[PDB]
Amino acid sequence: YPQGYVPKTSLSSPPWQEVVLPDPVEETRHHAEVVKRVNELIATGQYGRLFAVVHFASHQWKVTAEDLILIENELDIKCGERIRLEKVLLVGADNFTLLGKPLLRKELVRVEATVIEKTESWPKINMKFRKRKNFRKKKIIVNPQTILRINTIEIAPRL
Amino acid sequence: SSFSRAPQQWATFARMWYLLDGKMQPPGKLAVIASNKLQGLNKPVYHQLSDCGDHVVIINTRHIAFSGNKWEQKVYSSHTGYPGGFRQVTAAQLHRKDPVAIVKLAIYGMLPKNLHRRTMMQRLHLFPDEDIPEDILKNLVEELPQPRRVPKRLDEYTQEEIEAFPRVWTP
Amino acid sequence: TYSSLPDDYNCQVDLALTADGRTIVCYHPSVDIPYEHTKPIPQPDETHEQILKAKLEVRKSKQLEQGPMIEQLSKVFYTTKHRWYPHGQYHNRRKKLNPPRDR
Amino acid sequence: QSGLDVIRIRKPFHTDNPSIQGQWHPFTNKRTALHGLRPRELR
Amino acid sequence: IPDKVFQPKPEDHEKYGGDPQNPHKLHIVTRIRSTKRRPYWEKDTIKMLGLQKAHSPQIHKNIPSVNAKLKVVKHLIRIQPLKLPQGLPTEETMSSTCLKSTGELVVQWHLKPVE
RNA sequence: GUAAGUUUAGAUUAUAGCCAAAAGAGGGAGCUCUUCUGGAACGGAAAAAACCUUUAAUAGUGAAUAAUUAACAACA
Repeated sequence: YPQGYVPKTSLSSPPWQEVVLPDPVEETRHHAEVVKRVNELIATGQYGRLFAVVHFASHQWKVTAEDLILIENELDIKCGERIRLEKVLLVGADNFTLLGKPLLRKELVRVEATVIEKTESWPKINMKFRKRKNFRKKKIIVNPQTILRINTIEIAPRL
Repeated sequence: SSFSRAPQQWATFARMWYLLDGKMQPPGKLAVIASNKLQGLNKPVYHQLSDCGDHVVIINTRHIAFSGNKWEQKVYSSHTGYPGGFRQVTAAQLHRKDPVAIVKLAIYGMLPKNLHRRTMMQRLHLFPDEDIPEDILKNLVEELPQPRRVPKRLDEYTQEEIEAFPRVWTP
Repeated sequence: TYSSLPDDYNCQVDLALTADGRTIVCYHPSVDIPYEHTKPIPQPDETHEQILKAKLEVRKSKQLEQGPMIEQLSKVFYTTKHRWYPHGQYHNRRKKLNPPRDR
Repeated sequence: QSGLDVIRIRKPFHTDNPSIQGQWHPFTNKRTALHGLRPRELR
Repeated sequence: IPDKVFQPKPEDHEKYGGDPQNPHKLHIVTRIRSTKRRPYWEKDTIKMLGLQKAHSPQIHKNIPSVNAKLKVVKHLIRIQPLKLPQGLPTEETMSSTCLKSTGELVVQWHLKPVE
């Protein structure tokens, strides 16, 4: 046995097993090959229903055709007017998906929805705790609301 | 995808049967896994009120192994409820009286202290030996690897391994 | 073998950064079970309702008593007897007549 | 405002096709065996 | 406390990356703890410094009076030296300024990822 | 660094804590006092007025964090 040779044993090796990653040059070729097929897939329109994740206000909304989204605040936009959401991080297809880093390019994805209704929130009861609470120490919250209907999701082969 | 609503609900909410081998396996590690399977925590859509628990089958409970001296040091305490009804039994004595009692007690204690625990115990099947009813095998969907890898004995070691192993010192 | 996860169970996963590098593309074509790894339909030539009726067999004293009936029901479904017991009128009336159902 | 009743809404999202790739079921991600042999089957 | 604590060493300069010459002009201080259950003098200093809100950015000069005041409240603040890679902002660019967490105040925001 | 302060005129109410933690004095345990400091969660320490993290309070099926009952036989 050569100098400083340690046979593998329970304590010689860690419980985890070391792995070797593939070489980059061939791996980069794999990256392009997948992209070329995907670009054809987008060009061929080989997809049906699509789902897109859109970040609006302080919330992330996964979206699909015919979806209805309620926003708990006013938008200042008249009902029946189509609007485009500008922050989309993910879109899905039948056999493929696109992931933003952290967002996709505006050219690749365009999403439009329409405002359906402007409404408020049903009363919410707020009552702080105090000795001798009494029944008249009550406050109601009717914060505004708005309704949005998803109209279209558009993608193009702009890879 | 594209399946009918009711069949999809039936499949998603269906209960699965699992088989566990207790030979030379610590019940505590098995109990932790058993609780996960019994309660239904092994599903991605687990919910507290969905009653998604799964059937667990445990065999070879007679041959379980306890680390350290837990066989003689671990004492189970129960009270009949009458004066002087306090009973203390060591783990070794309990195993001699009933091989399956220890496993059931550990699982019961690990399980949540709620009404659903009693129902979960019904779904649990404990067999002292390898014998199982055939219908259970048909119900059984998958078997789970033993939590603890069993060390080999000197006789179990292969002859080739002995040759490979060097002699540290010469007597 | 660029994918880091097995492709044999759910679907083949092909991970590829875009040329610009701004996007990560995942291609997930579904994989069907091999023919050799499936079992044939039962060759030998009964409705589940009949099986359910047979399971809750009426054998002793014609129809069995409520307790044994609950026990027989409990055994079949691996449930406790407490679940099967009825409830009083007070709570029964309280039950909502028109529960909402979405999707 | 619309004629729709103003009461608490359980879910702020309505979709008629929640699933596109199929809903998860227990058989998902479970590896098969040659001849579809069930566990412990000697064959 | 001995004054040696505030006398830096060459190793200390390397660790904190502060040049003994051309010392940084402005301190960045943010409150990260509560003044409740603290003596009155500590409470007064925080109010005087304007750090009423926690995690609130404040621009202050690296002068002895500020340095003396900051030392009193040292444990309740985080001190970072301000850096101006592009120099002081101009009047036209005053609306395009942006301060990064690294301590660099850019005078032009181009809305492009640093990557 | 910061925005209150002094004087003149009119006028009352409050003027009894609790516990923790320091400094003393009686003392020798522990107590008994005098003096200084802090406190009044919806979080945590098991439940926990008095300890720790906590600037007010608003809707949201968001996000980053603070304190946080656990800890790993001896001989040259």
